[PDB]
Amino acid sequence: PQITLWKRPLVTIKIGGQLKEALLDTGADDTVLEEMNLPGRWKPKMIGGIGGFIKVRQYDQILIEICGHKAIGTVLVGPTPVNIIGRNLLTQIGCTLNF
Amino acid sequence: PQITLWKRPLVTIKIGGQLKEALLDTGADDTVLEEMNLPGRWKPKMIGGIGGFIKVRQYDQILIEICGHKAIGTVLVGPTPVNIIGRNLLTQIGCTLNF
Ligand SMILES: CC[C@@H](C)[C@H](NC(=O)OC)C(=O)N[C@@H](Cc1ccccc1)[C@@H](O)C[C@H](Cc1ccccc1)NC(=O)O[C@H]1CO[C@H]2OCC[C@H]21
Repeated sequence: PQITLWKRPLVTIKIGGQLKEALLDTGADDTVLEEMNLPGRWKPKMIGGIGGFIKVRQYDQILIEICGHKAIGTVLVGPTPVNIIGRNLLTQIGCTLNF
Repeated sequence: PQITLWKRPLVTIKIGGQLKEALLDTGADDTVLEEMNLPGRWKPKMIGGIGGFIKVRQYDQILIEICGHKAIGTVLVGPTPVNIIGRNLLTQIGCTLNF
């Protein structure tokens, strides 16, 4: 679809069999989700933002469905204030900015 | 134009007579620019992101040109690592996400 930006671009995602709400964020290199129990192995990682850096759990090759589009890639899990879908997954679903 | 998301979506902007590079960010409510001396009154504000909050100066009704498209709104100035164009100005140039 085409999504305007009057409101936050929030969409439903499905991950690890669970539904969640997440922000499509062209300003994020990576996808970061709030604390949650994801299956599989994970590695500690740090990611930085406008306020500073946080500690996260990096999960690899995780399946996510974003408004009916499937993506398989890296998902970071940690104390983020909002679930954000970053460019690593936005590119897999064919997302572009247009104006 | 159409902007892909393989790399950070950086574009040239013109503000206060100066040219700058900035990130088109659908995950940002507000526009935040790196420290610069803009004339006029301002109000203090705190903005949050991953990692915490930073203190910024809020300027009102500032004109910005974004790839030839003009927009007028609130611009925050402070110690951000990157110049960020947020939804308050992206809506004015008719920007959409498409997939
Ligand atoms: C000016 C921004 C604030 C106004 C705005 N918050 C807001 O609107 O709250 C109401 C805001 O922070 N939004 C971010 C998403 C977000 C996070 C928390 C709460 C709401 C929304 C995102 O859109 C922009 C940042 C910009 C950036 C890029 C590079 C280095 C430092 C900072 N990207 C980012 O943090 O990305 C992370 C995750 O992936 C990694 O790539 C880049 C860095 C890594």
